[PDB]
Amino acid sequence: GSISTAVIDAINSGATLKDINAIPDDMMDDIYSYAYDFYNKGRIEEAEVFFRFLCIYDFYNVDYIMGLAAIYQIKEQFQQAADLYAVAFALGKNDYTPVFHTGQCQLRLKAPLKAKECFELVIQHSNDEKLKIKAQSYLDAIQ
Amino acid sequence: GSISTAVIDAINLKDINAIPDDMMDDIYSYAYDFYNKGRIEEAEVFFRFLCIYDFYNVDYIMGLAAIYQIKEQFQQAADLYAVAFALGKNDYTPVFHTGQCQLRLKAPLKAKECFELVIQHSNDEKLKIKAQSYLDAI
Ligand SMILES: NC1=NCc2ccccc21
Ligand SMILES: NC1=NCc2ccccc21
Ligand SMILES: [Cl-]
Ligand SMILES: [Cl-]
Ligand SMILES: [Cl-]
Ligand SMILES: [Cl-]
Ligand SMILES: [Cl-]
Ligand SMILES: [Mg+2]
Repeated sequence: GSISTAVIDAINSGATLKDINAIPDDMMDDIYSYAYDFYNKGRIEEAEVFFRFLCIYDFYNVDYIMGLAAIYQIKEQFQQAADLYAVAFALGKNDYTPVFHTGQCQLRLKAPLKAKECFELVIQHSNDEKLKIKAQSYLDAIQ
Repeated sequence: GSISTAVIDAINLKDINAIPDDMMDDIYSYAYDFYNKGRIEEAEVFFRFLCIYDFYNVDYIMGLAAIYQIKEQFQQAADLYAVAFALGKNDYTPVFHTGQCQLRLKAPLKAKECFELVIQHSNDEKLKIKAQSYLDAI
């Protein structure tokens, strides 16, 4: 999957497509715009193909990763989604939505202590009061 | 033999339990021995092998990222530290080392983001002291 493909790329350490500037920036921006248009039209499969393409070319891109993670969560590939949300967080995503959505994923993965850690982190650090209410709703049901 | 012939049929590695747990532990220990002896190229072979066998093992991945960092392959190290962070979810040591990498890449705003993530979320006091020292210098 996405994570294993990234690890194998990193192991092999070769010269990469982006290292070659294989695709210009304004074309990558365009492909991202198309990926999101598929996504907004419900064309989850076209969106996934485009986001997977983007993440092969530039995996360490917050916006690409967040888009693919959302599609994995929709497709109930909850572990891949959780992992990619955490990648986005390490890369600098500047809010707690990756953590909130990872909590949802961990619940579906029957990992309630991980989920609790995610929602508590939202409540303790987010400045989105509505997101914190949603996080508390989830915490209240983990018993 | 029977075991290899079955593993290869299925392949076409860890899901199959191809290598016993205690032998994997031994290889990890030997990799760390090479590393501690300064034999970085030997350590790198062993950590690459470990990571191919179990690409979701945070400590195996951290070992390879440390070698990329030692070898001044700073972007490759930073990239792998992000995966390492993601697999363990709540250990900010890879993020700390990513901050070091970003400084060497002359990306101080990225470094500051890394060290701030450590300060705000880690419960590792010794790590946070190091992170704050860097923050004091940037
Ligand atoms: N449990 C988690 N701590 C930090 C984080 C970031 C993204 C997803 C999960 C977590
Ligand atoms: N697939 C995986 N994502 C996170 C993780 C940790 C340990 C083993 C497997 C996984
Ligand atoms: Cl937030
Ligand atoms: Cl075993
Ligand atoms: Cl060597
Ligand atoms: Cl590099
Ligand atoms: Cl996890
Ligand atoms: Mg074990």
